[PDB]
Amino acid sequence: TLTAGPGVARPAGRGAAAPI
Amino acid sequence: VPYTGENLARPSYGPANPFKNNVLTGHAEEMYISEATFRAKHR
Amino acid sequence: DFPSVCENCLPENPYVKMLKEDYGAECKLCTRPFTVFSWAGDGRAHGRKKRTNICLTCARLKNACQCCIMDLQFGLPIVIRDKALELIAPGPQSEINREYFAQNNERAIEEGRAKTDEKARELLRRLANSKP
Amino acid sequence: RPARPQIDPALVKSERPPQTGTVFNIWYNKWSGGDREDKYLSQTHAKGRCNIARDSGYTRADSRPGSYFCLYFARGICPKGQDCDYLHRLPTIHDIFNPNVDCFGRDKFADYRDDMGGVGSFNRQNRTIYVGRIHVTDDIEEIVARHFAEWGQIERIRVLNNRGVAFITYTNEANAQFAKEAMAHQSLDHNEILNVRWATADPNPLAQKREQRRIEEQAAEAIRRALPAEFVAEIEGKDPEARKRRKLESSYGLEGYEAPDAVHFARGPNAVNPRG
Amino acid sequence: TPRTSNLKAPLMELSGHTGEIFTAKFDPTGTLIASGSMDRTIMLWRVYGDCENYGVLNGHKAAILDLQWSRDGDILFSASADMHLASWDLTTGQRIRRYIGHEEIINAMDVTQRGEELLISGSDDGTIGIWDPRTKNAVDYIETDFPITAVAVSEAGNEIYSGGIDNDIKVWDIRKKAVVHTMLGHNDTITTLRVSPDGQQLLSYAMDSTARTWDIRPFAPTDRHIRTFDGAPLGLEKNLIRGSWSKDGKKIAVGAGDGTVVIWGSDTGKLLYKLPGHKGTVNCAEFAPDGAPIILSASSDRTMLLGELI
Amino acid sequence: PPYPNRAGWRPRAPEDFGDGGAFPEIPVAQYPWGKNDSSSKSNALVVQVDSEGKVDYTAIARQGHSSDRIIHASFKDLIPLRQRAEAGQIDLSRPSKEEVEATAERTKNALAALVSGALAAQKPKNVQVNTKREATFVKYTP
Amino acid sequence: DVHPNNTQLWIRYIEAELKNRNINHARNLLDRAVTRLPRVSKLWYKYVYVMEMLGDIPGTRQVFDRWMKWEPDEDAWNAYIKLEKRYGEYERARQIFA
Amino acid sequence: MATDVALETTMGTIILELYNQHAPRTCENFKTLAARGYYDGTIFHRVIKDFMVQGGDPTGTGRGGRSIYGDTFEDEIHPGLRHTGAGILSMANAGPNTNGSQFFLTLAPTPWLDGKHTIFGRVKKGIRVLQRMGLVPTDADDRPKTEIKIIRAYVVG
Amino acid sequence: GTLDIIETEDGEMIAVDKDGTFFSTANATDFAQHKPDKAAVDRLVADLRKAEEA
Ligand SMILES: [Zn+2]
Ligand SMILES: [Zn+2]
Repeated sequence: TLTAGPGVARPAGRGAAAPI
Repeated sequence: VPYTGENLARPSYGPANPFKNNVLTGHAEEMYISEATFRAKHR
Repeated sequence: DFPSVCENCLPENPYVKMLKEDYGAECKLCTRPFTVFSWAGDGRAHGRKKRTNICLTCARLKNACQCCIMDLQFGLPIVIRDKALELIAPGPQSEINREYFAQNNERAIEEGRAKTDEKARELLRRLANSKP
Repeated sequence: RPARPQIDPALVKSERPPQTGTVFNIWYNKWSGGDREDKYLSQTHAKGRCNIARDSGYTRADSRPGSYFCLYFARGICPKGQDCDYLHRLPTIHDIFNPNVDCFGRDKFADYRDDMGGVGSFNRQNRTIYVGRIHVTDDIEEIVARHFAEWGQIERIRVLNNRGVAFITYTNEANAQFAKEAMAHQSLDHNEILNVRWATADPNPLAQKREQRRIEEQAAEAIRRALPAEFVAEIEGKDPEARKRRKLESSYGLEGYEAPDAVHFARGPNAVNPRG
Repeated sequence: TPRTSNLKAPLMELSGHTGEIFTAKFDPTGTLIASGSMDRTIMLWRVYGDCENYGVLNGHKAAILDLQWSRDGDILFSASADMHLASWDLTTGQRIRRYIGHEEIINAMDVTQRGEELLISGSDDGTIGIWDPRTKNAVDYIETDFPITAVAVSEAGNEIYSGGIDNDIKVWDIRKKAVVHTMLGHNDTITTLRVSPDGQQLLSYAMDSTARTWDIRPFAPTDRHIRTFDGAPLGLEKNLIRGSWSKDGKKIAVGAGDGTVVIWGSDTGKLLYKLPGHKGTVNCAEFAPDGAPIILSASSDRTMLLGELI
Repeated sequence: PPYPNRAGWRPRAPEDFGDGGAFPEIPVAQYPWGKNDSSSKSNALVVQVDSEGKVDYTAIARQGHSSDRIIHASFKDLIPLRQRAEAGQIDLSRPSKEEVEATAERTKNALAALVSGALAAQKPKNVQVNTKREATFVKYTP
Repeated sequence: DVHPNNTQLWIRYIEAELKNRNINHARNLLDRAVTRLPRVSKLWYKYVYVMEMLGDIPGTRQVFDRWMKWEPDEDAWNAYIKLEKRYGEYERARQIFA
Repeated sequence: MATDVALETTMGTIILELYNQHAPRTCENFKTLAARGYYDGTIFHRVIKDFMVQGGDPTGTGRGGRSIYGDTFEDEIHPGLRHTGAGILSMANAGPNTNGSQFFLTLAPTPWLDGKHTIFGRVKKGIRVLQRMGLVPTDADDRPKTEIKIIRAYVVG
Repeated sequence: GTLDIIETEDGEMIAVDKDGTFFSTANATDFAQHKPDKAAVDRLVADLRKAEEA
């Protein structure tokens, strides 16, 4: 009886590189 | 991915200009923190 | 979606509580309704809630803080700046011309299309060798 | 000393104005009906005069820095005194306020009115007030001088007795507004109602030149505070030591170079300068 | 080399939590994802294919702060700040039972992957509870004098890896109910202790922004400390950052408070990756247990980033 | 003066530079073409240069426009595409199903936002109160 | 703004700024005019005539070069050739015939 | 003696002299990278008017750069060589002893790079081309908005 | 530096244009800086007044 929740999956990008 | 760690760990060559924010006064980016942490530091 | 407010105005605490109201007030310069950002103060003696007073278009064109309306570089009242450093931006101030100019500037900035210290140095050169 | 209440609370309340009309408009709170020309010529004497010597004193706002002054103290009508939330004292030359607000904690408009009165404007730095409706006598200068040295720190006191109108130029925004709202419909020695408005700019070329010179010296003061003193001296070009320091520093070898101002007088994170 | 895996996109952003995510774990066959979050909810996703949220588990009365899978991947194990443990069934989406006996907030727990089934809960009253996943009562509990924020089960199934605010990893024995020995050396509050897959190294990140790898092997010198990796500063919040190992035990992935997940090489201490993509602190950084280059980073942006390591 | 003997001899004119390029082994203020000392903020457009190294007068046609705007400003834009000397092989094919679907999703998102705003305009909810007020935290580095 | 492609309005604004010796203003106007309306011969003629009356023969040559870039009618090439024959660079006029 | 190289570009051609007996390491590196076709088809990734034109990255982003002596090598600052004026070559290095392959062709006298940036070359033929390279429209990152490409770079004889 | 003076084998001065920007100010930035003469400005202005008067 596993009901389907409100989650969604969207491909995205990891954004700008960060300095160390 | 833009490689792994080699191009993240190096400086851009050349000297800078002898001569990027978004707000006029400074830089502001959105963030998510717990409201309890904010309340603790505010108090 | 964030005010351009100098550290003179943002009260004391690095952790600040700020309220936002869409169309909360009219701009004091261009008289068009804008988003008001009102914060708290360094004292619970008069709950004035020091707020923004000019819109981000008028904040950006005249380059001044939204709350206190003085310059971001030098900290001058904006007429002192535009009269001593001279030129830069006169800005219309009439009835319909005011909102016309603001409307066109916002329309340009939204559609993508678009040396203060140099004139400060030139001001220093006009004043250093001056004589009444 | 503690601040003294000026009027007992029994006199002041929220009363309806005089019935100058047939029906009271309760939205606009104005007496509609009747003539409209009679209201335009209906000035009245004030209901009290403040004196700083016998009435100023400590209040809750005096212990609070960054507060605002009491407008109802300036008119001499604040009826509580020590327990008023705003300052009860004359502003100094150090009581500097932001251009958005006047000294009384009221919003400050972008242009003046038709009758050049009210709060003020942040589109023109105005330290000069018009004081008209002065009964013509021979000693107008003396009485104006004493009654305006009462209210602060003056720089110019132009008076024109032939028709009896005065221009008073203070030194501060706060003192100018305090003198404006303190003498609003206040009495002179003669039983008259004064007309203390803001003053339109004088067409006298000298006054325009010196107000301009005040604008550039204020800008220069802020710039010299913002810039390093080394930069100010090295640009100023009056000390021969400053000139030869400028040559040697903006040489970097290569005799006869004299680096551009955009590079020599450049402030940045890395920069090429002593910085600071 | 664009993409070498079985995901339908090089990055996927799993969203749908209305509150901060604190943990996220993989099914030990690398096929199912469970994320528990402060909106008191466990969201259950697929990792391969279109990746639908197939399930939601409700029943905790407060914030969820851990969950492990079973041997097969049929029973979930949730610790929550309502002072409770819970065992959940994934055939029906219901709850099997709740485990009661702690008096303060529960920060850690561990299931024995092989050996005999035990749940190991560290809780802020100062207790380490050993539970059997068939009876709600505690089989045993070990008393300390400090809160416990980190817990791991040994390979041999009798040693317990506690980490408290007393700044040192403690290895206890279940039978004698006493500490065997303490690997000290950390300066701040311990957050994660994850054993190496082969079973000879222990990862440990603490509030001092340093992640150290220690020895597990019975033959070791006095100082069992192998290495002190650095390069993942901790942010404003004092969250319990959860690191993990790769399948081959070569890569160390720990989240950081700037939204970036930092991967070092466990062999030498070289920063392999510093992957951005999050706004708030990254709470749970995990590898795929199957050995694929899949990495997951669940952060308190209410989000999870499922990405690749090419 | 060829290599490597220019010591003592200082160039005084751009013809003394050969064809140009300042000599690095003579310490002196060298300018291979001329002096740009100070221009008093001359408000003219900066004369830029096109791809082949010539003056570009399309900077008057493109003024007041964004950089991604298509503006025909030269005679080359009047030539039929086959007869231009740039290329001869052009793919006159519609976008593939993936990128048509991506455009559909982006346009549908934007138009759905405008639909929602318009539906709030044409019939607003009776109360304009949103009591489910969530905070928004902003990291501000001035 | 209301009438962008009107040649009479363009010429009126150029001549109104030429009668008051605003030469730099009027040359900006003429560049904008022959940018907006590249196939109107009157604006190009006015720009070459203004440049020749100001004494800048290299300016007249550069304006004619831009016009010849635009491939105009026969009268424009003829005018350019008559210019170079007036000033005597016959080899330049030969190149223009080429 | 001086050795000549030929940077053929879209906006013109440049013929450069390089000093073998002043800075042998860097100029010999320039020969070896020019003769192999490493600069062929590259992009002048940074142009800043009145200052500098930097280029040499095969990716054209100012990050990488390969020399035949590994990845990096040392610096040679001869006191006789300076940053006298326009049209002078330099190694665009990160810090001390960080010379790679992207080079630095200056546009103005900048005598503050001495002691940090080595000097190894100068331009013979093509200097109005360098003026035009300084006059190209840029972005806020000061990459050229057009395509400045180094098609060819050969030793003249 | 724009014009180069050469002496040929016949023995005469020949000026060779390194650029092509001698006779025309196109492909030359200096066209932005030219100032027309006051006499020519007066001549053009007076011609405009004559056309207006006619
Ligand atoms: Zn405005
Ligand atoms: Zn402010």
